[PDB]
Amino acid sequence: DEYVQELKGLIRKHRCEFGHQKSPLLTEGFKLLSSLVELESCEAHACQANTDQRFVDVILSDNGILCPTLPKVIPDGFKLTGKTLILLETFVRVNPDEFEKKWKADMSKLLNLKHDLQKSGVTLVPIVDGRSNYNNRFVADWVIERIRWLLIEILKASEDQEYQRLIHSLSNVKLENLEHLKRNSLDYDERLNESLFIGLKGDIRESTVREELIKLKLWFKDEVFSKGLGKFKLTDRRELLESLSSLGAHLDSDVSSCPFCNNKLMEIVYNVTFSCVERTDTHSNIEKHYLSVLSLCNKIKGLKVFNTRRNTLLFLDLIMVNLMVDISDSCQDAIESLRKSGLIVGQMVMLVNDRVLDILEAVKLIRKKIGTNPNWVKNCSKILERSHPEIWHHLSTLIKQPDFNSLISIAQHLVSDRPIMRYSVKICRHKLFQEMSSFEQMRLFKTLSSISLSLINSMKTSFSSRLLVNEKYFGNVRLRECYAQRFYLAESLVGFLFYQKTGERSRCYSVYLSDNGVMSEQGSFYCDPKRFFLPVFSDEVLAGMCEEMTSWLDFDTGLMNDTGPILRLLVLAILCSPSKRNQTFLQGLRYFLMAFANQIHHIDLTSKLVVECKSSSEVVVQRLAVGLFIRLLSGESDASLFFSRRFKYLLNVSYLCHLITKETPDRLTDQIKCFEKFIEPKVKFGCAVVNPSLNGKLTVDQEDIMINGLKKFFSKSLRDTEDVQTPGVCKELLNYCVSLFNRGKLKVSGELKNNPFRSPTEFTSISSNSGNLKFGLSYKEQVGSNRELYVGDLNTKLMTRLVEDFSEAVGNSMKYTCLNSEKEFERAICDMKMAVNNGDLSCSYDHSKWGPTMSPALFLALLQMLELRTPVDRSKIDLDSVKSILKWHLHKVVEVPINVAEAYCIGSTSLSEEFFHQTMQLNGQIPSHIMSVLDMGQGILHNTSDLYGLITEQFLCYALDLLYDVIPVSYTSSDDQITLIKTPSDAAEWLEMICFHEFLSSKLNKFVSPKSVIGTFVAEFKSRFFVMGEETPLLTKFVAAALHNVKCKTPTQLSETIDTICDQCIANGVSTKIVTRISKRVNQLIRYSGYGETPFGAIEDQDVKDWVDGSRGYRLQRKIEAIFHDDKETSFIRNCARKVFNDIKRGRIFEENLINLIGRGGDEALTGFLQYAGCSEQEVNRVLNYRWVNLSSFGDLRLVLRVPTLIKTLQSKLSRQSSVASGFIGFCKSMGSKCVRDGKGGFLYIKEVYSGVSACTCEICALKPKIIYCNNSLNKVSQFSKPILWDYFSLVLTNACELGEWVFSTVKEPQNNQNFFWAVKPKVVRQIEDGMNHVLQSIRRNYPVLFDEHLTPFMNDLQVSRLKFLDVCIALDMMNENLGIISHLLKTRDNSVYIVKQSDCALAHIRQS
Amino acid sequence: LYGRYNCKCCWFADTNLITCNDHYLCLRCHQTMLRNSELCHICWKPLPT
RNA sequence: CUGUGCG
Ligand SMILES: [Mn+2]
Ligand SMILES: [Zn+2]
Ligand SMILES: [Zn+2]
Ligand SMILES: [Zn+2]
Ligand SMILES: [Zn+2]
Repeated sequence: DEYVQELKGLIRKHRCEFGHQKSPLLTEGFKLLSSLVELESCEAHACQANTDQRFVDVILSDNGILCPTLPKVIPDGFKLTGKTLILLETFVRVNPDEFEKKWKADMSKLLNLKHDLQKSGVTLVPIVDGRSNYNNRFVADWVIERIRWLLIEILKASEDQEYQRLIHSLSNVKLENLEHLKRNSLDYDERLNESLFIGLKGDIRESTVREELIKLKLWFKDEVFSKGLGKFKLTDRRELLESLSSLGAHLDSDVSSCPFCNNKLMEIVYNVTFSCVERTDTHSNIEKHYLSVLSLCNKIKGLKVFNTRRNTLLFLDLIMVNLMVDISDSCQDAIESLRKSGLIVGQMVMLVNDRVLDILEAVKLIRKKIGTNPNWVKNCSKILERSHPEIWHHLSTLIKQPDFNSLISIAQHLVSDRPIMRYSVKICRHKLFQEMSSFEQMRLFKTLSSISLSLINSMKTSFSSRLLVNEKYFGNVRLRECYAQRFYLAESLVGFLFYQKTGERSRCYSVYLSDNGVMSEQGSFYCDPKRFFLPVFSDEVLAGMCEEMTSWLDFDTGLMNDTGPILRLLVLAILCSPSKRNQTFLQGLRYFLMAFANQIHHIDLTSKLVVECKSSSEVVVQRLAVGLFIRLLSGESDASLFFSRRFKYLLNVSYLCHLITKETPDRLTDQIKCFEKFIEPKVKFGCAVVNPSLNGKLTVDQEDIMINGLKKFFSKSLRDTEDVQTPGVCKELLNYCVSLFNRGKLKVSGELKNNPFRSPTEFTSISSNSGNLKFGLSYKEQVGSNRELYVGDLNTKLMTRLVEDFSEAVGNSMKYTCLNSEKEFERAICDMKMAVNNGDLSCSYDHSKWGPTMSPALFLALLQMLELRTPVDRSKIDLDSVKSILKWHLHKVVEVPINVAEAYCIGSTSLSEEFFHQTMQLNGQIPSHIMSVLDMGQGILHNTSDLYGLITEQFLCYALDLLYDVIPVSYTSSDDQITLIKTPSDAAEWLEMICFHEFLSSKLNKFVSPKSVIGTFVAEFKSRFFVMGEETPLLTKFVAAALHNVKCKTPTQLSETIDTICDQCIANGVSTKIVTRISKRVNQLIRYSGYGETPFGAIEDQDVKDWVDGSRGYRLQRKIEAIFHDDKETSFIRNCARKVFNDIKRGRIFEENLINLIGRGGDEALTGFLQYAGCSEQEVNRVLNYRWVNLSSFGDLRLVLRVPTLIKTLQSKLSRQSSVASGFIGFCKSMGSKCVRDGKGGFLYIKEVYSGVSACTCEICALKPKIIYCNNSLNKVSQFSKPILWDYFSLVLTNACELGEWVFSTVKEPQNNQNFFWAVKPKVVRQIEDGMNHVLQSIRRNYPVLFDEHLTPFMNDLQVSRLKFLDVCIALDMMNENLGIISHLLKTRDNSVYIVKQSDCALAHIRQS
Repeated sequence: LYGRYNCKCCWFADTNLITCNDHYLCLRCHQTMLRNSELCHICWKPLPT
């Protein structure tokens, strides 16, 4: 006993439970440490010391609260305040996995006892303190570590696993190559291995595999192929078109042949358009006054300057009514002339909170609260005066009785019918959209844009209360207290969108018009507002897309004249009916076209293109799409003139599905569908053990069902064709594959390089005594169908990370796998392009139910006999750890969603619902956990599944080369693959080879999807379609991506992301006329959000040279130059920038002084650079005169949605559900509140900032109105006034740093069938010497404090820290919040090639220096 | 080398083609593109005689 | 956490 006595003097170095405590000595010290940390954890939350630690029910029995026979729970710290108890159970877990596990197991165990406390007694306040460390408040956190260390040093010198379990928690911290836990058996692992590795030999010779594959081909040719049982067939394009017309073009349906009749929103758009086009399309002073006072009242609405919400709404209604009666006088006819022409409807007046209220009902409600509550106006105006003395512009509104006589006179003057709001769902007078002028169709699109913006703003309405009694959804409602969104259309008529609900849910809107006060009903429809954000301002983007697609068919003048209006009508119907069914149908049409262009396609192809309409709104879209496909494909001889253009057009028409957003119209329905897709393969297979143990101890029946599922998985013979659809794998075929892989016969060899090898006390084949690898099921929003998603606990996420890194390293050691290797993907793209150009047999294969059918047991059986030799040792590294983690994955537990369980418990026929009901009480209890053999999680074993797929596909290529004497080369991506087959010495002789490959793939777990195609005309891989001599650009896909995913947090970031999207779309040859319209749409979005127009943002009026050989900085430079026409000042600034560049490069004397000169700001830095280059104070004052209001001057805009930025990007680079419509609503909501910071911490409105401007109109405030201002025009607001020419100087200097000196020369203008597409390379000439650990040294040298704080708090490579331009072109990046050059320098081009039309390059600007 | 012995304008032709400048071209497609202009609209070069 | 912004 040498260290046992030292603890007596060691523990003395350390308020109630301490003196009582100061081989049972081990447990004594353990309890002392636990009580110490527990008292520390509770002294922060005011617990009570448990000197007895009696129970949870005894503390209620002592005080008096009745005990309803609670289960015995030991409470650490209780705080009972009269009739409310706060239970705090604390724990000390250092490792994050055990931390989260104990946290959840504590929360559940306290909620299970809070349920019975709420059933009788109090509802406890649950608190749990998850201290990840041992830091107390009694000592300096340095003695407790010594106590734990000495306790470890006294335990290590002295049940099954205690002497290591107790010290595994007192250590510092816890990858693979760790099999030293127990490696014990549980009397079930041997039965698992007997059914998982019994038929695997892996040492089969090569000649025997050759002869067996020969015999198998001979059997298949006469038993499955000659019998017609093949899964692939020739095209027979006539039959394909007939089946398309039969599945899509509904002929037995009684719906009309008119999209406007069948779609209610299309009918409303048509009504609004053709009632605004044929009719019409101090007069605007009183409307402006009403709108200003309405905005003011909407400001004091959400400020909580009153007690209740109803009183606030009544007070604002009183203000608006007083404004109405004030405007009624002092004017000859104000209401009958400008309210009828502006914002007023039949008997109703527009109020705050987007509400419209009947005037008579308004005065009826105002008579109350003033009649039953006198002296209310005085005390409700005095509380507003002393709360916001800036909105006191109300002087004659918030006054006494608002002339009730004049009010009822006004009401009886405008007595019109009320909005009906048709709630209940014929002649066809619709002008036959095909026979419309090109202006009425654009008017239809503009009307759709206005109504969609009103729909988006309807989701903006905050939750208010109804002031009237509900006299609501039966057949009709005379609206009196509905919300209304107002969209302006023409000089006199304005549209109203009435709705009675708020939030983000689907409503029943009613669209009305007001021509001159005669409120005519345009219709009523039902929709989800957050699915109508794409057309919110893209009335010209989609028109330009349709024009480009129609111009693609210019080879047949008469084909484009027919497919033009049809395409515009299809886009209009898609937009007015955003449904997942239309997305699915258009994807099916993509696959149909892919099969039509090629020669061999799956027999079950057309069975997958069918999508149940369930509404005429889907029938019209399907009819339009099928009619377009038939018009472009049907015909006898002169119908395939320019088939590349036809294929491109039809592929873009099919990718029009991306116009419809992917936001799960119903979240619970999509969760139910995800659970259905997740559990149907298991129930159909026969292994769906429910709630097995959640710990890792399966019962006898559960072990039996798992072993039966495993046996069924490997019970597929090689000479049976009635099992080519059930999940599983032939053991003998897998043995052949592994044996050919081991003896270097496949193109992927086992000779890998860079070995991938780089509380859980005891582990087994099911778990590791730290859970059971619990995942949780959810969905991922995709275009066609919602993909599966598994969110895992911390320990299971670490295990997936381990196996994924192992498999990713092995795949990097492989050759033909391209999932996380972009070099191999580009090699695959080049080989596929060469194959399509040479006429090779490209087989674009997709695999159906890859995730839901793959099993970690299959990866186990694969890895059991894989060699995987070392590069230098040749020792056959054992895969014991990887196989153990894959066994853990085989016994994983997927928690079903709680919402799905609730929806199935409160419940037509459904297989998953039937299984749920059969498991409710027939066998056990409610299902909450699902374990199974098959269904490897999508995104869980992605790299392992890719490794298996690559090995098996290389075996299949070996089999094809053996049997059919062809040259196959395959590239896989773990979901879909492409096999280029160079045939020796149509495509009817290779149908047998395709069917045999499909049969062999299905004998493994690689069921070829019916969406797979085989042919010699077009190939597809990773949604990249390659055609003979070109590549399909997919214009509609990228345009829809640019119109969608508008993640608008800050306008600068929004503009940046839109610019990158437009760059990647111009790379894939979209246009320069559609990209300028996308930029106009984004600038209009920013302008609508109240942010106003800024000299930066999206780039309008651009050429291909602004995207090719040009970055975002060059686009902003060109935008500033477009602001400054007849460039005399921008040319001078460019000359000064060239002078500075020469002095820093040619003269090479400038360093660390420009950094001192830039940190001042914009005015002083520009002044210093001008004195260093020009040195003419008159010219500097002439240059600094051009200003622009920068709202993000003293920082970033304050925003609550649903320091420089370079440091943030570097922190993100070192370390490793909401809809887009809701995001835009949050953006417009944050950019209208107090977001502009003034440096003193007081955020103010953007309107307050832009009201500080004055009408300068001195030929400097007129070259770009509301963008560029004078210096004296911003004297009232001078803090938000920065020189635009300084930003131009900085942009030009960084563009010189990045992409050459050609950015200084003046732009000279140049002195083509719209289809001459070709690839151009970026012509940049980097003067930066072309990574990491170079910018960090740059910041460290110049900025010591900014490198110390806000940067490098969690780094471990400080031992590493002179580029030509990393001192000034980094200060220009850090001081400019919208320049961002370093993020472009520490990144690749991501395009490296730009497909552009020669008609654009011939119109590009020339800027050669 | 030229194309894969297809029309390069319809792809549905591999018998009795003629080269434009770098690819092949069927007879009816050549006569259709030549009777309306002199360029190719595939390779964007003048069609042969 | 709170917006009145398509002319
Ligand atoms: Mn594919
Ligand atoms: Zn009609
Ligand atoms: Zn001016
Ligand atoms: Zn040609
Ligand atoms: Zn032809």
